[PDB]
Amino acid sequence: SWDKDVYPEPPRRTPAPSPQTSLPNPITYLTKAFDLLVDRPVTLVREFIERQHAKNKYYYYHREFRRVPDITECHEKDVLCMFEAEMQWKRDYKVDQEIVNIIQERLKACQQREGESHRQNCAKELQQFTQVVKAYQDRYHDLGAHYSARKCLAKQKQRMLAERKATKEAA
Amino acid sequence: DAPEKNYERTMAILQIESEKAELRLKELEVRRLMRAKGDGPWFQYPTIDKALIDHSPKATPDN
Repeated sequence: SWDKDVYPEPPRRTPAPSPQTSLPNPITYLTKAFDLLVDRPVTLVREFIERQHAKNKYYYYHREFRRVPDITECHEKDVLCMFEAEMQWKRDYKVDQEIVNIIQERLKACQQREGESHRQNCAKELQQFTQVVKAYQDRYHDLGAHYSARKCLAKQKQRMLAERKATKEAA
Repeated sequence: DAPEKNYERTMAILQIESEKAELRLKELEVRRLMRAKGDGPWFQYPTIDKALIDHSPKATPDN
């Protein structure tokens, strides 16, 4: 399974079967045949394999990188500090890429799930998508194939000079 | 290799190569200054050895 907060789903409301006709639908008989002939042997094989897993339990770990100093507090041409800052920046860029991927998965799952009323019922996922794509674009777009933390810092300083000039001229 | 090993090996490589680069830049600047001024151990082109001079009293006095 997964975490139901990073991948949220609304509660499922299925309607009760209310048959109006006297004809038996084939879907219930095929569902019973799928439960007997397919689902129970698959379940028994998986219970066997799960017992064999439980006989020898062992663990793996999610690697925790501590925060090293970033590129702003590295002296110029100091490769030992700015190497670590560059590696930290590359890891954070890869993680931001996967954050955008998570929010896109939420948007697409909402569009399939809400169906024909998807446009009204997926405004929150669309708004989160717009915010995270604006943040990703301000942070990483137009850096080029030879991106670094220096290119990203120069882009941020250009954007902050533009924002400071726009704040100054509007006051 | 572990990522720790490659990471710290990369740091050792970067330190060695940055030190070599700084020494090459200092070597260029040292060569420029010693060729310009002539006061270092390099670019010492020969002059006449003063130990070849005879300092004896000569045949005439005014010398």
